[PDB]
Amino acid sequence: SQSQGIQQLLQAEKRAAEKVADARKRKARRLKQAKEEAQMEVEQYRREREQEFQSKQ
Amino acid sequence: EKKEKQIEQQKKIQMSNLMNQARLKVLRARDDLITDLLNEAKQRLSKVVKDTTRYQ
Repeated sequence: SQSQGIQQLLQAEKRAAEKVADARKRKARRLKQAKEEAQMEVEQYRREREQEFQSKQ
Repeated sequence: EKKEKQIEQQKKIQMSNLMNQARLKVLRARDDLITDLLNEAKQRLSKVVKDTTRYQ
């Protein structure tokens, strides 16, 4: 059963490797999402400031 | 700020034109007062020449 205990541990290692690689992929995804959301926020900010400007004029 | 306040500066520009023209308006009114006085003086001299001995 030595070979099997080893294989089971290797499977655990494999999963660990997968879990962090997938986390890094998510990180990349989250960063792109951050940029798009940021721009969307910028657009809302812009609309508000546009309104303030027109109000002031 | 540059541009909405640029419009604000145009309004300041607007205030400059209003104040400068207002100054001319009151100055012109004062010049009419002088002109009207001179015209009245001419009428009073007309009254003088209507005399005989004083005009002679």
